[PDB]
Amino acid sequence: AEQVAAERAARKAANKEKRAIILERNAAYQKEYETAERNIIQAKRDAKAAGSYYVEAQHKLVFVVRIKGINKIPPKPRKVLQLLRLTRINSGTFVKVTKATLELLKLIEPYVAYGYPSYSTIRQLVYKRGFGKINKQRVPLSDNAIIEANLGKYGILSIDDLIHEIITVGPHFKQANNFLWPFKLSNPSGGWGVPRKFKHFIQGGSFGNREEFINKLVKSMN
Amino acid sequence: GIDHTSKQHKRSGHRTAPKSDNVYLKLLVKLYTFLARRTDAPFNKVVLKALFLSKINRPPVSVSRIARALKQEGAANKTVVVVGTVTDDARIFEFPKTTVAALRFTAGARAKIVKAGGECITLDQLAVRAPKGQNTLILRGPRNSREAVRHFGMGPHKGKAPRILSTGRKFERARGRRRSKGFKV
Amino acid sequence: MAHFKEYQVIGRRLPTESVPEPKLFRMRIFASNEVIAKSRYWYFLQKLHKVKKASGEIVSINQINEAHPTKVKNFGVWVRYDSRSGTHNMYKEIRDVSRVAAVETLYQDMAARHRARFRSIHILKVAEIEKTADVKRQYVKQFLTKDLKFPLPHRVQKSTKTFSYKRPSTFY
Amino acid sequence: GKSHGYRSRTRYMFQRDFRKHGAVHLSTYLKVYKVGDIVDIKANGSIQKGMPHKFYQGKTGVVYNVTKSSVGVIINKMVGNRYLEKRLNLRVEHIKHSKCRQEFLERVKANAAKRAEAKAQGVAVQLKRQPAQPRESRIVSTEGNVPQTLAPVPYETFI
Amino acid sequence: AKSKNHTAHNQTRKAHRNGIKKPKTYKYPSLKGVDPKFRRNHKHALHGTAKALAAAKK
Amino acid sequence: VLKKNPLKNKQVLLRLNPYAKVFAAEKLGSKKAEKTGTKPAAVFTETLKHD
RNA sequence: GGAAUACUGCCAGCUGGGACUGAGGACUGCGACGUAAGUCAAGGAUGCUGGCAUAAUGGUUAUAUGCCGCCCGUCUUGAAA
RNA sequence: AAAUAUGUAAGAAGUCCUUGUUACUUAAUUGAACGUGGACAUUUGAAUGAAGAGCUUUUAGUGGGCCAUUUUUGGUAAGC
RNA sequence: GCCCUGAAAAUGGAUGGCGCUCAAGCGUGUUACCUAUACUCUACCGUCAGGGUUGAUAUGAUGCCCUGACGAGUAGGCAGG
Repeated sequence: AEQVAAERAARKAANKEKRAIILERNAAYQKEYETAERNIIQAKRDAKAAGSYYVEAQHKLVFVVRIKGINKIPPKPRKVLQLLRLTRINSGTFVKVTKATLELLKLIEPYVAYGYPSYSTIRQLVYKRGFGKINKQRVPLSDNAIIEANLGKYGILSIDDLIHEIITVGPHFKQANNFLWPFKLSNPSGGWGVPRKFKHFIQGGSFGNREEFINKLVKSMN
Repeated sequence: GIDHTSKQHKRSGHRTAPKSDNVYLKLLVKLYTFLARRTDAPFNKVVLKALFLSKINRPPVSVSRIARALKQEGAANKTVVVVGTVTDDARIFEFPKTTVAALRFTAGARAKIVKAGGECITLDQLAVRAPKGQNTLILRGPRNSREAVRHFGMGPHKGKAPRILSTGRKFERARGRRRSKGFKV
Repeated sequence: MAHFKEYQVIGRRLPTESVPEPKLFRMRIFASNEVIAKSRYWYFLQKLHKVKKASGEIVSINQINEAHPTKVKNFGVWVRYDSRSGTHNMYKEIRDVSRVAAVETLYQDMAARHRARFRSIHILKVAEIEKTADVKRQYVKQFLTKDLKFPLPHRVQKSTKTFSYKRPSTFY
Repeated sequence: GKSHGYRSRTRYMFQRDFRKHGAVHLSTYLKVYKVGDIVDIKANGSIQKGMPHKFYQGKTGVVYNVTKSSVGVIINKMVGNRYLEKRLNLRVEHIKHSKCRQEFLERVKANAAKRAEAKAQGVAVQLKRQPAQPRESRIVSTEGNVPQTLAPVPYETFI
Repeated sequence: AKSKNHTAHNQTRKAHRNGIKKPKTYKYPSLKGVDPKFRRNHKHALHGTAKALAAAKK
Repeated sequence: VLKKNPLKNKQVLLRLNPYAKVFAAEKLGSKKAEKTGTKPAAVFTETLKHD
């Protein structure tokens, strides 16, 4: 064959329609998030207007980042971190919220600082600190064709597809979280903000659950 | 630092190249690494893997053992390949024509096979005929039948052939072997 | 512990198959952020009822923005501090601006003389004294005289550099 | 010296019971034991014959031998740094069926029960045991239930 | 010349360096200790079905 | 050969997420919302202000 | 009755200044802008200037300065002792 | 009668229907062990992780320890 | 609560020293600021691991190249020089 006119044009033709699928699916997604908050903010308004109170569903996933170093770790907590893929100091992974999973967090609090993240925080983490996994071999995410080569047979033919499952907790979420290398973050830019880092967030420290306050801490690292 | 869930800088533990400093043997690796890397068949990989073994892991195959593989159902015309040396067995009379491929054919193997109509074949000759190993049968000689393996890991109530120079009476049948003399093992 | 913000918290427990919607309790709490706010409510319900953090649920969290954050209100507050050799109660009255300001200036003042940390102090109730001359402690009534006035002696100015040229005075 | 006897340090361990003394009832004998059944060990001090060592108590094993008036069990003892297959032969009064296992039995048919229904209607298997999922969004009511203010109680000794 | 009597420190740390092996049961476990009267059955039971399976298929 | 992160260096942000082009055209980070007239019920306000 | 403001959060909002590095060494990957040729900030630098042109840069050596740094080997729970 | 800790199970060496052999057992092809023919497949039936899992031989050195949080023994106490 | 009495030892000698008292002391918050061989990004050295590379003129396929992660350490083991 000549390989100058036929295959390359078709290869671009196949590539160009793939972007359209990604764009069309994103248009489906972008409509979904806006309806999400617009229906939970309005429902919060209507509860008070009806003389009631609205309790939203608890956050379905948390971002857990290690605070302590590696020395002087008891054996039971240490095994928890290894199974959580949290190896280094200032390393983070998204953890599905579940009573089975939640018990490890309350057993690993003195060495982690976790909380409920927001879509903005996930948006930068996937884009900036995006690392794949292909026969180990941690490589940057970058292109939108590496993901479909590793996750396409679990759907998810785009990075925007992946970032939707990592926040909305899709059906096949465990390996989608497991496909991403643990997020290796730097020290906070504005500082930890507390004199001593190893007090609980209630006691004026850093470790333990902090709900929505984790967004501010992660943005400095990322 | 980095917490280690495994041992860092660990070796694969397998032989990537033969320790034998044989100029001809390395040529066998030369041909097969080309096939194993490029031919999408496991026959090339297993032959290459089995070719880096030592002599202990490369036991001599009796010529009668091949005969068993030929009245194996459905393997009448299947060619046989084996890495190592093929010996002769003085307890077989019937031998099918067939075709045998190996590294070193002993004098008995070199005579019994050819007189039955077969031909001794080297690993290079099968490559030009069966690059991927079509209609090819592999077999390995007995490994746990070596003299030294019967002494491995002996202990009380295991009966694993304690190492002794002279056998017979007065040699390792006293107290610790029979109930009348002390105890039994 | 920080720039304090009051909060209200509502808790409905877990509705069992027998007694749904049990009581929808409420409490007024004094904290700095919502994260600590959701933790003090449980710490205060456990001391009065037979429910705990596991057997409970936060219904709503709200902030009471002051209706008159500009008028100088009067406050009388009761405190129960776990001191070194037991616990005690007092009636201390202060007026900064409002509740969130009064609570803030309470804790430094409370920890200044009694060395009671934030975790060893109980806030009983915060209320505005409606009618004047209903206060007992003299150091607060002292600033309610008609058209009060006093000077500020011994003024000290903030130097910019390390050297001065005129031996500055302390007038005002 | 030091005492390391066969049944040493067993003073609250082999007590029969409180208000349950006397001869054992007849239900423990009338149960059928078959080879390959998960059981539990609870030593009975009433009859010392065929009674396990103090180490084995509450341990769970598999039935492999069933003789006339005793049952053989295997215990995966952890000694040193490894597991060894310890075989124990115990009488029928120091043993009882482990109903942790039996719960799995009807679970097998329970999944199989709606397995037929799953293929009858279509797909929708979802037979993997989901853990305790977080609660979803719910609304509370105030009509007839008004919030009640609460304050910490002032200190008082009442003694 | 008093010495250290006994100490169990570092024994679990030493033991766990190799993973603590699972006792690795097999299919058709060893029949040691089985009732001899049933074992006499077990030899003859398979012997009878040995020819039964062989005679059936031809 | 080099890791060029998204957000900055817009070009690498265009090979990813083709929706990012139309996102900037119609803002979508400063979109105006619709206002309503549902003032909270009077049975809630006194609970908020109650001692 | 009416806003604004404060607090928090978001923008695939626009930018100004400073600091370190520029590794790799045909073309061959996903892109963006233009129907169009082509171009680009897209798989990691080029363009233009100048002064010296040889002890000027730089190495070694001696001294000075700011800071740090206790003689080795040895048994030993533990040493410079 | 706690808290910590601890044993076992979460299944393809699995379940269901017909059926054989046995010198055991049973009044009784009635019971017990395993196979013969057919059905259940990738949510095949808890969570997370897995620089792969398992296995063998050989041997250096090691067999004076000490300290700290937590519990506790002897002694008033001790850098006992 | 602070402070004070209670409170007496031996080469002159201590919150590290100077010193400091609406203090540089005491208790409590607010920020901003300085850094380790800690974390982040990059180049290089080595090890390990996973892979591509017989096409000939023209040099090594016990070679060439690509990617990723690691690097402490007495007794001790092995390997390359």
